[PDB]
This record gives sequence, structure tokens and C-alpha cells, in this order.
Amino acid sequence: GMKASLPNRVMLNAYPDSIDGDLAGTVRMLQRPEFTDAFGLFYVLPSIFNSDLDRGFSIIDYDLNSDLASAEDLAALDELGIMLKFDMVLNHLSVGSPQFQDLLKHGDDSAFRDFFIDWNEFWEGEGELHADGHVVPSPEHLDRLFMRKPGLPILQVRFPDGSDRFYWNTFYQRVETIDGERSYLGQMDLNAESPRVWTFYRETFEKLARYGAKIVRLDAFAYLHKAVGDTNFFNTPGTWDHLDRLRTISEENGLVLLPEIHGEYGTKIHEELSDRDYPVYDFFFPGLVIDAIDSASNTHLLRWIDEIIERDIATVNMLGCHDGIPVIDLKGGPTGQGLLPDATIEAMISRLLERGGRVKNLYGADGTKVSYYQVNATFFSALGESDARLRLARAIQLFVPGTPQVWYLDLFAGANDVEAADRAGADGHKEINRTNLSAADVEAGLARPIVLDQLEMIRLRNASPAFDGRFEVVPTDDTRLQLRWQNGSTVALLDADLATERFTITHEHDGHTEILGYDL
Repeated sequence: GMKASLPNRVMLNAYPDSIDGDLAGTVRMLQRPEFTDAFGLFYVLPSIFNSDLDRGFSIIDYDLNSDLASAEDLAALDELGIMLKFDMVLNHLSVGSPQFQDLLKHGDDSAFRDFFIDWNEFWEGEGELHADGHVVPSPEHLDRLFMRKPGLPILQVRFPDGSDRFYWNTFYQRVETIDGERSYLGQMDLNAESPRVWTFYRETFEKLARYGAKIVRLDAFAYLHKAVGDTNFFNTPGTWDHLDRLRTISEENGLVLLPEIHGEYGTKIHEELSDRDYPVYDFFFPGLVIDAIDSASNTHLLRWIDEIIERDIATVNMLGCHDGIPVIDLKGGPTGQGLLPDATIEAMISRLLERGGRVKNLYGADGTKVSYYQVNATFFSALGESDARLRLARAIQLFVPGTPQVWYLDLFAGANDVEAADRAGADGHKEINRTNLSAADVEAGLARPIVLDQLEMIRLRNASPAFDGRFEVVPTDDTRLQLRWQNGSTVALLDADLATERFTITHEHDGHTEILGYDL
């Protein structure tokens, strides 16, 4: 099964240039003694490929960006025993991609005339034309539309016959002008009904497998299927049909599929994905662990831990990542109940804002905000810039079921990068949590307890066979958390106290008992 194929190793996560300018910089760091056998997985963000906008997620092609990465870096990571996780950004390609450039060059004669989505074609007979030339969907359709920005998800482009056409653009765009020249970049949505797109998916899977990929992340997968009259967020059954088709291709290359979906807990999308034998991200744990630590109570976190076991959910969990801390994910959806009460989520957002966080909301086409979505902040800052809270969150993360993803910047306890978040010309508030580190930063960090203590726990989690065995929550009062893994005679026990923020890790292996602890 695919869930069972998810490797249970600790997974590093970073941009190829997060450490000393390029992926060779991360390799050199990984070759240090402190990092020996720390990670068996590495999710390298998509700027490892040729790309422009959205720091890697506007893909030109899936060859490596030679400024930042090479096949020699991948061989060096394989030498270290590190398997790879990469994106397939299957919902869209850059305007600068060869497919879209061919569309702009040959227009209606292009072999890719059906590869992307002409907006006015898509909505033909389902809306009135705006003065600007684009089709405004009828109110019945526009209401249902899930929107990741104000206005419509369209970019106007220039075809070789001199016409201006509107192409579907759910996410980023850039429009530059001077004298007579209008240039544009953007993430142009792919037509999932096109056999050419599916041929590109298969070739891309083969390319990623050749690079040494073991996991392929289906970026923004819920947005792929589009249909007049639907919301275009996880449309069904269309989204399931696309996923099963990808699954087949994935299996032919020996790859594990991990669809990225920020569904509200109360929709139970994560349960449906798991029941269909797909691993999922754990976007509930980040907020739950903050709430558990901020309140010194395990009640909400334990409930979610119990459902992972009861529902047999294979996850990739995390503290921070390249996006913000998910908060909408904790809600109950349209009718259901969330993992934290609405009021508890909002109060957590307020605290995170007091700690320098910056909220990121969702807005409908009519401009009215729908809800908070994420909170942009480093996890170190989200926890009040306390080494003890970050050590505790890491320890809990490593003992919860699931593959633990480690954000490079949390490993080095980076605080909010306020300067980067406000810099004119930067990517905005997500920069608060994307600081690039030098080799010097790395060195100085390897003398810090907050970095070394995390690495000691990481190396244990990545190597001990205990975590390949049975998981158990040892009953305690609600201010403590005692998590136990046993594989035959090998036992790993986390005994944590949320009130005092103290904890110890006991590891029994080959009759030898060693204790990890960072307070005494």
C-alpha cells in the first residue's frame, strides 16, 4: 500500500539556497559529524528546478537550476543515505515554460492550444463580457467560486494574431509595463482534461524518479479540477479521478504520492484521503502543539493523536514550513466541528500577532474576506522565542505518529525576519520565515544547545527501530504527555510536562538504557 510505503525517516526541508547559497552548501552541512544519520529524507523546494516567480512554484521546466543545484549534489545526498522529496507543481506552469511560450508564439496553431485554460472559452455562455474583454461568470457561478485573490483568476496575454486573450491564473502573476511594451509572468493553470498535460505528468514523474525522488508532493492538488458551476476546490468526483490516475503513474515509478491540501478538519477530506490509501500532510499539529504549549494542556492534541491511530492516518507532520502556520485547517468546515473551537483559534491568532506574526486571509471574488488562512511567522517566534518551548515542540513532533519534516530555519531557531517581510520587491510576508543562512550562521548554530539538542533528538528519531513499531499514549493528567514507541525490545519513551516545559527521552536498545534531557 502507498501509506505503508511512506518512509518513516526524519525529513529535512529547505530551499536549495537556504544554506550557503546553493544545494552544495546544504550537503556540506549535512556532512558535518553533528548531522550524521540525522535525516533519511530531504524535501527540496521547487526552486531546485528552473523557475521564476513564487520562489520555485512558477516552473519553467523540471531540469535543475544550475545556479542552485546539480546532479552532483543529489549524488552527494544519496551518498549520505538521504532520499529525496520533490514537487510536481501539476496545477500550473510559468508563462516562461516552453509549453506556454509555444502557445504565445503559434497561438491557435500551437500544439499546446489545449494545454492551458482559455478563460473566455471556459465560461462561454455562462457570463457576460466585461468592458475589459474578459467573461464575468454569472452570479450563480461566481458565488460558488473559490478564490485565492481579489477579482477573477485570470491573466490577460497577447496572442500572435494581435488579440488579447484571458488565461486561467489561480495564483501569482506579474505585469510589467513601459512605453509600448507590456510583459507578464505568471502561474498559468494547466488543463487537466488534455492528454498532453497527462503525458507531461508521466514524463515529469519519470524525471523526478531519475533524480532519486521517493516522494512526489502534489502541490495545490485541490485546485486542479475546474468546472463551471463548482467551487474548484476539491471538486468531486473529478479530483478523485485525477488522483487515482496519478497514483497509477506514480506506482510505475516506485514513488509515494503526497497531495498538498489545506482542508478544514471538519470537512474530513484528510479522512477520505487516508481511507483511499493516500498519505496526507498533518496541518493540524502545528496549531495544536502551539495551543497545547500555550495552555499547558494536552486535551485537544490528544484527541487528534487518537484519531490518527483510530483512523490509521499516515502523515507527514511538521512545525514550520515554507508557508505560514495553518489556522483555517483547524476549523469545522461548513457544518462540522473543528479540532479547536473557533474562539480558541482566534485567540491563538491574536497571540501569534502579538509575537510578530502576520495573518494571511482568504477573500471571495466580492472582496469580502472568507476567513483567516495562515499566520506568517517562524515557529521559534510563534512559541515566544523560548528554546525550551521549541525543544518541547520538536520532541512532541518526533514522538507523534508520522514522518517528521524539519524546517531548516526552526532547526537553527530563526526568529521572525521582519526586515525581509517588509522589504520592497520581496515576496511579502512569507519572507518572515524564509531567511537564508550562511555557512557562518550554520557553524555558530552548531555551538548552540537549541540546535544541538534538536539534532540529538532528530538522530535518535531517524535511527531507532522503536519508531518502526507500536505507538502508545501512556495515560497521564492533562498537563503531561507521555508517548511511547516499542519495536520488540527497543523502546523510546517521551515523558513531557507541559506546565514546566520539561521532558526526558528514555531509549532502551540492546539492553542498554540512555536518557536524553536538556534541563539537568
